[PDB]
Amino acid sequence: LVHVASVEKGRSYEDFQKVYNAIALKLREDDEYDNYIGYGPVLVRLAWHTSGTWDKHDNTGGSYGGTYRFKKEFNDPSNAGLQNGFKFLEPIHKEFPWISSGDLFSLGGVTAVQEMQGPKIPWRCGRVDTPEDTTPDNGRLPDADKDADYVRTFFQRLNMNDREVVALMGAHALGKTHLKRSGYEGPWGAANNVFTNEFYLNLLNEDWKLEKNDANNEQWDSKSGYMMLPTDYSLIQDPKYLSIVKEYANDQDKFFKDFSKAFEKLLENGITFPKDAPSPFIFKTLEEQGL
Ligand code: HEM
Repeated sequence: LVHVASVEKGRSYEDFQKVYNAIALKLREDDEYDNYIGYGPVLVRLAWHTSGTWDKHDNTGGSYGGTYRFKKEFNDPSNAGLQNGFKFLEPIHKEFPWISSGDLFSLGGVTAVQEMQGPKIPWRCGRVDTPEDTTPDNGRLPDADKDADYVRTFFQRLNMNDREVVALMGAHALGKTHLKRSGYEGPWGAANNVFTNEFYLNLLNEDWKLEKNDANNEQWDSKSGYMMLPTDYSLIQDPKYLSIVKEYANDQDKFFKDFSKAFEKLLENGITFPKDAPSPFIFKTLEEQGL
């Protein structure tokens, strides 16, 4: 199936900047969530999980149809906790009922990254809601207890190469693992609602110990109180991933640029943009607008 981007009728960059801004203002306001981490990280994860169901082989799943709104997908065990991001976005969608669900979930992620001081992420509109029976089955999102070979093979289905995978994984600077959610517990670093390359620095520089958490799963823990999942740690066990980790640990701008590309790509897999579609939008942050 071909999913052609269809611009919400009559809308242009200013309409979407207003949605951006409403997301960004609520991110600022609703600051208590998750022990004052705020909603930035879970909105980034929502954007990723709503996009990451894509299968390049048959164009099932992906961000286009906004299918997270249907119970099979919102109740995917892999999506445990993302209901908080959805509930955050609900008043946004009520204010701007014209935006499609896929456009709102993906824009939430863009807005979160940028408001967290991350790179600009160009963003295109035009996702169109598709019906309940187009919701992908559970099981397309990745397991965390696996090795580098798993990670590499997993991400081939999303058409991501080694650099794209290592760049995307840098989003694990953000937020934390929650035991009751994923069976893993702890943050990956200190700056977990500011977008930086800390994930790579911590991978290389902390003294990691392989421990079992209280759900009886193994994770890597440091004396600083940080953790890494087995799939995170695989990025320094595999020598190809390791080289790239070192690159991003040593060049924040390169990480920003490569993350931006990979994240836009993730959010756009599966979508065909007509030749005469609008160019991608680059939204101004609240700070840049003086708001
Ligand atoms: C091999 C791939 C990946 C695996 C196995 C994985 C696994 C996990 C797990 C287990 C959690 C913790 C969930 C919880 O307990 O709340 C998590 C959190 C998170 N992941 Fe991933 N992840 C992967 C890739 C990504 C990518 C590609 C992104 C986005 C670019 C991403 C963004 C996030 C964010 C932002 C959080 C924190 C959520 C929060 O604080 O609520 N992850 N991930």
